[PDB]
Amino acid sequence: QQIGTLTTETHPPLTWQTCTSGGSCTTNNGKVVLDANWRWLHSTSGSTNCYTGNTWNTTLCPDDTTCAQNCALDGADYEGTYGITASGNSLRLNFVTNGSQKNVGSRTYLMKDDTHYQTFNLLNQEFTFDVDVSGLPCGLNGALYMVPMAADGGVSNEPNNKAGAQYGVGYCDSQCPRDLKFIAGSANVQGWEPASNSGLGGNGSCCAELDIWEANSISAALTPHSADTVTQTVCNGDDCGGTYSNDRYSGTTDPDGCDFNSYRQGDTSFYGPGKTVDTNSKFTVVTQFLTDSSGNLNEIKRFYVQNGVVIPNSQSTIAGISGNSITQDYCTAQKQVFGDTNTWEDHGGFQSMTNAFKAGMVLVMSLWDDYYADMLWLDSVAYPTDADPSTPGVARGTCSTTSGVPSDIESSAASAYVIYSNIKVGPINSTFSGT
Ligand SMILES: OC[C@H]1O[C@@H](O[C@H]2[C@H](O)[C@@H](O)[C@H](O)O[C@@H]2CO)[C@H](O)[C@@H](O)[C@@H]1O
Ligand SMILES: *[C@@H]1O[C@H](CO)[C@@H](O)[C@H](O)[C@H]1NC(C)=O
Ligand SMILES: *[C@@H]1O[C@H](CO)[C@@H](O)[C@H](O)[C@H]1NC(C)=O
Ligand SMILES: *[C@H]1O[C@H](CO)[C@@H](O)[C@H](O)[C@@H]1O
Ligand SMILES: [Mg+2]
Ligand SMILES: [Mg+2]
Repeated sequence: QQIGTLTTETHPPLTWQTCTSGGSCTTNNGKVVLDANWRWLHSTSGSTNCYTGNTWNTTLCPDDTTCAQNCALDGADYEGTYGITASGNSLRLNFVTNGSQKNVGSRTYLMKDDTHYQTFNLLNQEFTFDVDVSGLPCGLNGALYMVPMAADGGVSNEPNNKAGAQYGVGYCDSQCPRDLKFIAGSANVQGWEPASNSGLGGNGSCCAELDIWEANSISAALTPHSADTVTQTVCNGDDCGGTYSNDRYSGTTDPDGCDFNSYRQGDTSFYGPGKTVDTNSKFTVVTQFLTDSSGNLNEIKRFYVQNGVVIPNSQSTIAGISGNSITQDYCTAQKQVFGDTNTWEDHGGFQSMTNAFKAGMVLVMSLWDDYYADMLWLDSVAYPTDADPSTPGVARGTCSTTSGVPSDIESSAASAYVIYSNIKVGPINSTFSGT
């Protein structure tokens, strides 16, 4: 994609902290950038749309390459159009914004400078942030996560990609998404078809994915996802696997991940409104990436801090699945007991995530509803909706099986929002303390 020049692109500021072993921290003045899919895409010679609604202009975009040559991503009105406001240490994303057009959700990335994403290798480190999820009902997901996107947005070896990180180009994840308009410096117009549960193009954008945080006020999940190749690869149609494929597990990535949702793991009193981690108020989320003696990831721990109290992650209470952290033993046990295919292990598990960190992870902060499964996998009394909650792994939250339909919640929860704040990174136990 080209650089549009009709609207200035100014990245809102967001500062975050790097901490020493002793708990002393210094500030980094970063910025955030909106993902390219949300932007205006128009001709390089004027305001004619290359895409709008869910269809492409086939004169400007007769194939993937010509489309990339002809089409420019332009600047974003962060607050006015997308309901994104970044001030000091805080980033707020609103669910619905009624500007000239209705906008739903957003996906943003943390930048190092105006043309490069910040990258993170968190091995032997922890990532910590504060979050307000009190305004997120059933069906919404305030996600904070990491994917090994190219730091420059792909520009270095993609001749038709001038827009790059500056315009939020380069996304990939463990679902191998085919709804992306641009992938690896080409458009995705070839094979494009409108789809109600997303449109979808001929190709998808695959990579490993570390879902540090996927949550609303009801349920939360922590989920690493492996991949054969940890950085971006391009897949072809149904061979992609993932959410938009006829065989979900036929691709090169792990679309399910090794998840820890306290409720799914049998503790229904731990996370939620009025619960131990009380989602009616702000709290701190600490995620630690522990290694073996060879420097390979072998454990992900989680702590919360609320009201100055340090709260360890809840124990899994499911018979056959013990502990309160993500480890080799936990993942093997959980997939066996829940009867879920262990694509996590198949695509390299902890070694894959180790290599993803070594490649360098970009921080993603998003707010979304789920046109595929209504977020039921996160927060439903049963997923799939016809399964027995008596079966371990079926229940994930307290939301009804009819909850989270986009057309419903985009009206009924239009005021929903999430706030991420006070991001801190450093050695183990450097970013938090309390009773
Ligand atoms: O694609 C939707 C959603 O799937 C999540 O994996 C689910 C999986 O769909 C289900 O079959 C299994 O029983 O539970 C897992 C964990 O909830 C995946 O973790 C998400 O990233 C993804 O958005
Ligand atoms: C598609 O783009 C061409 C070339 O700019 C333009 O002439 C035409 O009006 C566009 N089509 C639509 C439906 O906007
Ligand atoms: C970090 O703090 C946790 C919680 O108190 C503790 O279990 C762990 O031993 C500590 N690790 C280090 C390296 O201090
Ligand atoms: C479009 O169709 C899909 C099924 O193909 C539905 O899930 C969605 O609600 C919409 O009607
Ligand atoms: Mg293509
Ligand atoms: Mg509440």
